[PDB]
Amino acid sequence: CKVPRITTHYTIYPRDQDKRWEGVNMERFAEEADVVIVGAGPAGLSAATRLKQLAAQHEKDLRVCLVEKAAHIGAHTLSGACLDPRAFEELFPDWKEKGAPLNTPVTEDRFGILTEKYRIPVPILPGLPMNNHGNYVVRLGHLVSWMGEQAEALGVEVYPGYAAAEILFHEDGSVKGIATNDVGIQKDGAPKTTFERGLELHAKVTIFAEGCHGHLAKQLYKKFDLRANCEPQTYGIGLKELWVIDEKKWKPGRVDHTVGWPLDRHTYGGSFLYHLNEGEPLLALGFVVGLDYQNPYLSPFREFQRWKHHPSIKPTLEGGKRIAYGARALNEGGFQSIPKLTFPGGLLIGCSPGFMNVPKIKGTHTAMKSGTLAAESIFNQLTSENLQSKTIGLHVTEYEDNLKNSWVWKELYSVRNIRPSCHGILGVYGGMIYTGIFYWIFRGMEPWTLKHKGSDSDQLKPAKDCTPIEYPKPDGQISFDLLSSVALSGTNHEHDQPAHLTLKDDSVPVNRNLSIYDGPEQRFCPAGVYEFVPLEQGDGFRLQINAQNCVHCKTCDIKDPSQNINWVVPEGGGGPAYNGM
Ligand SMILES: Cc1cc2nc3c(=O)[nH]c(=O)nc-3n(C[C@H](O)[C@H](O)[C@H](O)COP(=O)(O)OP(=O)(O)OC[C@H]3O[C@@H](n4cnc5c(N)ncnc54)[C@H](O)[C@@H]3O)c2cc1C
Ligand code: SF4
Repeated sequence: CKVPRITTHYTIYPRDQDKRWEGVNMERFAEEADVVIVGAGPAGLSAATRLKQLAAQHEKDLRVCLVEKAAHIGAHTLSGACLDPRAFEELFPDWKEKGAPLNTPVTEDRFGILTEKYRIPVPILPGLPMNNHGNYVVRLGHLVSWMGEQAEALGVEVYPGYAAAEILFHEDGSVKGIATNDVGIQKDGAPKTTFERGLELHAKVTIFAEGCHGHLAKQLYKKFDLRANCEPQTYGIGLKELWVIDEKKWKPGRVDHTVGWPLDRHTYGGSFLYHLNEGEPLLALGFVVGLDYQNPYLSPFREFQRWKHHPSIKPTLEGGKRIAYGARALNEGGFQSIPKLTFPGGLLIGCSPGFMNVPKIKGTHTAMKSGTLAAESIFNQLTSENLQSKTIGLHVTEYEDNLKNSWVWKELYSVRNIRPSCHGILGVYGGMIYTGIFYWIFRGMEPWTLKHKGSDSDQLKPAKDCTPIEYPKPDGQISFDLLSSVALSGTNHEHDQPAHLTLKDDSVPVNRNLSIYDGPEQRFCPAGVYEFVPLEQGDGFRLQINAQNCVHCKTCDIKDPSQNINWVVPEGGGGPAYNGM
């Protein structure tokens, strides 16, 4: 075999055009519901939950199906988790007696600027966006688990292990619903004796809650020109691990943040370190890097691992034990990047569209609120008559009206010029100055709205123009390698199936990427999926994709300079097995 025809997924090579599928029967069974939700995350659950609450209250019949990639609810949830109860309490005011895991109220807020050798404390005032009074630090994965339970209790039909891989359209052109991934296909594309076609879930309205950079929404944006009046979404990559530390250095309810070292003024990013108070002396810590970074030699992961060695942070994990690892991409575009949320037959909610309060690093509370509103507005239209036709799929335009008048809108508006102010000659340090001027003093009142530099993908410089970064070697106690890390994420997929990291053209990673940027996919991926392998013999290399290690963070679909990669879902159930991350 060859070069090696790295891509074989049906989305790029339709099996309706390859002979090997000549006699297979593609007939799918189908299920009818009123509302189908895609993604069992905080938003998707909020929507599902609220819809069944409304149904019960006015006692009417509502079938609500919720699909999820994860083997089980919460398995794919990754966050640091500092929660603003606002939307959650709205949905579950009775939460304290029903068991929800909000057990760590924030007690101390800290923030510092790091240099190679020192930590410079920054005062945090009562107006600023890094305040956390009345907020809780949680284990998002557990909370989501808890929510799924309530949902199930309310009568929501949850289907974990089922990934939506196809968008179903009606003949008029509106969304009819989705189809779950098929199963039983070999790495090469050929159907296995165990081939089975996925499920078809038809609804009047489909909710898309795929989170940050969902793959369905990605094609949804094109189909209905949803990004027509906004700037492209900009992202960051968040790396995280869980630690068990010395009870002596545990300070429950403390929330830490930092900026600076090991990053250079022009690379947006920082850490977060949260002391849980759920029983064990447990720490939730991480690092974020803005995927708008310029140097091809930069590695988010090596930066993270390198960060824990700062003399202000190392002592705290000194003699501790790391028990988990994971990564997820997050939104940073904020206000300027919110697209049109509705189209005939479906809605967008949560971080798929993007309601992230970047400076606060909070996107859970808004995510939930959007789910609440979505649910209310959809109930409002199935409970009425007044037909909007020639779109067999409803267009719940009222969802967007209501979202714009909620606190969500004004919250994101108020912090819209913070991230953008980081593109000055002072990089993020200038952004800090902006926060003290225009926000602490004017609470974001300024009569203008700054713009983003554009897509994160064209922000990379050619390798020959940059200097490579010399990262330390992991000591195996504070900093670890990539493979032990992937191991601690619990991620796994059936090996015999086409790689879900699809390529539009199998030649650009070697001709363009390795050539010009020196293969950045080998470093921006936090799970070592892409590697450039020497060729059997002659010269050059070949790209080897170890799809089995993918932790579904979506960073590659975002950062690839050649926008040649398109993340798609692998058989349902595959992926990380996160527990309380
Ligand atoms: C490092 C880091 C730190 C953070 N810290 C905070 C913090 O302190 N406070 C805060 O409020 N927020 C924080 N966030 C943000 C928070 O995690 C998100 O805004 C929030 O989870 C977004 O939620 P969502 O409901 O849209 O779904 P997500 O949690 O993004 O979940 C989407 C779900 O959909 C499933 N899914 C995706 N595509 C499909 C498909 N095709 N078919 C089926 N299922 C699918 C996924 O498996 C996933 O379970 C942080 C994020 C990161 C990465
Ligand atoms: S291959 Fe998977 S894990 Fe690696 S960056 Fe791309 S999405 Fe993230």
